[PDB]
Amino acid sequence: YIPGRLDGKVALVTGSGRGIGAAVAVHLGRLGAKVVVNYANSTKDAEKVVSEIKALGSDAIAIKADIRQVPEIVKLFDQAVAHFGHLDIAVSNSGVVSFGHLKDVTEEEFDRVFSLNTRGQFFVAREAYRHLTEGGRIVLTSSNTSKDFSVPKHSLYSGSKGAVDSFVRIFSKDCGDKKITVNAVAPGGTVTDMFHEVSHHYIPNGTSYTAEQRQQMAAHASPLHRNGWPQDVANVVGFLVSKEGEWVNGKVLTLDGGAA
Amino acid sequence: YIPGRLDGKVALVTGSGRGIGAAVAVHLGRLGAKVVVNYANSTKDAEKVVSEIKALGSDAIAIKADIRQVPEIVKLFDQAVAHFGHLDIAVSNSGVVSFGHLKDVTEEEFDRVFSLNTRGQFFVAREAYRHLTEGGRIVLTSSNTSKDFSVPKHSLYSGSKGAVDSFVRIFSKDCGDKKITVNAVAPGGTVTDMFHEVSHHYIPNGTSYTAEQRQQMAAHASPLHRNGWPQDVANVVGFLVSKEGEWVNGKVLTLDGGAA
Ligand SMILES: NC(=O)c1ccc[n+]([C@@H]2O[C@H](COP(=O)([O-])OP(=O)(O)OC[C@H]3O[C@@H](n4cnc5c(N)ncnc54)[C@H](OP(=O)(O)O)[C@@H]3O)[C@@H](O)[C@H]2O)c1
Ligand SMILES: NC(=O)c1ccc[n+]([C@@H]2O[C@H](COP(=O)([O-])OP(=O)(O)OC[C@H]3O[C@@H](n4cnc5c(N)ncnc54)[C@H](OP(=O)(O)O)[C@@H]3O)[C@@H](O)[C@H]2O)c1
Ligand SMILES: COc1ccc(-c2coc3cc(O)cc(O)c3c2=O)cc1
Repeated sequence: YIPGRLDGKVALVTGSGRGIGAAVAVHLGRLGAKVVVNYANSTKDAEKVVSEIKALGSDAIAIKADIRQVPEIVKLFDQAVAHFGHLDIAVSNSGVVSFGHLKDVTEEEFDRVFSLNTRGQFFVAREAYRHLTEGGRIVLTSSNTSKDFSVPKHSLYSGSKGAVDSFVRIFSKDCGDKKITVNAVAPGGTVTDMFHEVSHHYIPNGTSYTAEQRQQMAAHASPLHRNGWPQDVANVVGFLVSKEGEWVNGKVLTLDGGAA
Repeated sequence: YIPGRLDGKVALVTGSGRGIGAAVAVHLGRLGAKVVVNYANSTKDAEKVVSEIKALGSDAIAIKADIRQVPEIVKLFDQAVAHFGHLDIAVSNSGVVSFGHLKDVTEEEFDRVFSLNTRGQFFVAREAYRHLTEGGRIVLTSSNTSKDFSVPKHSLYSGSKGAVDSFVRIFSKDCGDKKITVNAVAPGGTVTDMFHEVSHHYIPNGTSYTAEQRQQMAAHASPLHRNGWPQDVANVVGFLVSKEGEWVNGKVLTLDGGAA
């Protein structure tokens, strides 16, 4: 055994075809875990991630499942265990972002966002608890905008992740009976496809800057003067899911390089 | 004009036929507001509340609306404005509680709880913003279990109110363009019908104590050694919705008499 490694473990990451999830998946593989790479649409990207994990000497499988559909979450987990024999680690990463003034937010947009970000994560947790081996690990994904950062026209998304913060604290109580720790990571601005979607909203007068300028401005929000990257969130998930992270339990870690 | 009074104002309180909502509705009336008393099932109780408000010298109307149905929330607000001419204050109070180990929580139970506690409150807020006169007030209801108090088998409910905490902080940013302040009250154990239903969950071995005993035990959770009552939440809402509460905005006030 080595410090922080996952040799012999099997992990699952929702939405790990791209963005943060892809970096988490590859990293769990680098740490020695076998990985189930879940996607909803990005087949080609999911297979690239699988390949990278095989190339670095571990094993992986890509499995399609729409995390909005609870029956597909059940199946995703059954297929994980059926393929690899057992499951130790579940990272719930899938999410979508949204912007709109309260006055213009519709039923459909609420549902679109909450069905995945909150409901879906909740039942990923539930299936994780049911399928995980004792001593396992569950990590959900929140956001710095849930508590630490207040952005106009961001009420729906901020709320969707605020529920996750509460979930994980209480999940830890229930999941303790199988000695499974439960946490969430709350990234700030992390450079991915979602980053471009939201960067002009997160920055003061964002519409009147270029995408390159916005990224630089978001970099200066951290006192380390750099952007957050998927590897940064990966690094932290990897510690949380390791033996050594056990005493971090029921907590939400904000990962914004000190922006808050 | 007296400091802290609501003379000339019109307030609406969801689920004010009984429990905390009823105490809020009567108290807003006592402060001089005309009150729209919303209910979903408690017709008889809603009319008692209306009567109390008339008897203390103000005016009120009972309006049925299922806060789970966004179209009924729209209609509730239209009927409010149609009856009284305008609307200044909206208190979102309706909610249901739930208990269950993560592993056993179903889709239907998630939906039952979130549709009212989170989704419904969201769209009450939305319709409140659209209908409210400038300088108005919105107050949602969270819970001490959202952040401050951690109870096993309470993940669903705690999350449902954790989203509300986030909502109100961002709602304040959007609602500022009509100078509407937005807050939430997060009660702890407050003696109502919901209290008695579920007090045995909040206490180790609760099933083997009397309802009386359970209430006394909840009393001792506060260092004031008494239970929280509906009037206590009413007292605070009444301050928040007044002129003098304006500078409290985007905040969640935990009302547990110092238990936390
Ligand atoms: N990026 C940021 O700056 C940032 C900041 C705060 C929080 N977050 C949170 O971090 C998480 C990852 O974000 P990201 O930056 O990786 O976003 P991204 O670049 O948009 O990628 C989002 C991921 O979600 C997956 N997904 C979308 N709908 C899905 C569904 N129905 N079922 C299963 N998976 C689905 C996508 O895969 P498909 O292509 O297969 O749909 C994709 O892998 C999200 O939960 C987000 O809320 C991100
Ligand atoms: N008591 C506590 O210790 C406590 C603690 C934390 C938070 N809270 C929160 O405080 C609020 C009220 O608590 P409570 O103790 O008064 O509960 P309660 O005694 O059960 O009262 C609930 C109220 O909500 C209404 N309601 C239920 N379903 C509804 C629907 N579909 N549409 C509209 N209204 C509906 C009920 O009206 P009908 O009878 O007409 O349905 C009733 O007036 C809730 O938001 C709750 O989460 C209470
Ligand atoms: C002696 O310790 C305790 C601690 C907590 C309670 C308690 C009991 O019932 C409740 C019912 C509610 O609806 C909401 C609550 O918030 C509580 C409590 O907080 C009762 C006794």
